[PDB]
Amino acid sequence: SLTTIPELKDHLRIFRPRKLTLKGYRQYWVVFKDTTLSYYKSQDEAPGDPTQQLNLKGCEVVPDVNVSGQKFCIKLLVPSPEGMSEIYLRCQDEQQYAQWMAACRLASKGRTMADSSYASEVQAILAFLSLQR
Repeated sequence: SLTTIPELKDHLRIFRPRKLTLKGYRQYWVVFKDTTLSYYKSQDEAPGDPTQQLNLKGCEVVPDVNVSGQKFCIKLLVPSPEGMSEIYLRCQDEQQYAQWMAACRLASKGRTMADSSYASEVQAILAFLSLQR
């Protein structure tokens, strides 16, 4: 009948290396559903004007972490028919990094946030971060 699917929605800071127009980290409104990440400039522009969307299934997920430096970065390496796209996500705190990273790591494997091991994945990441500090 009625079902409910989990999503992530928040503002993240994003950098795109190989976009040959100059642009560093911008705060965008970013939404994660199923195994696809979509980022937008503004909330009003959600959901049907995607500045960028990408299916993370099959991609490389590179953690880029320095807890003492308040660096919570996720590097997504997405293959394409014309080479690799890179998408760098910077989160605001440890909780946000844990949710967003758990989601990216599962999605890379084709598993969604509905998979029963997503919660233990978040909590596992939080533990990781908390013990480094």
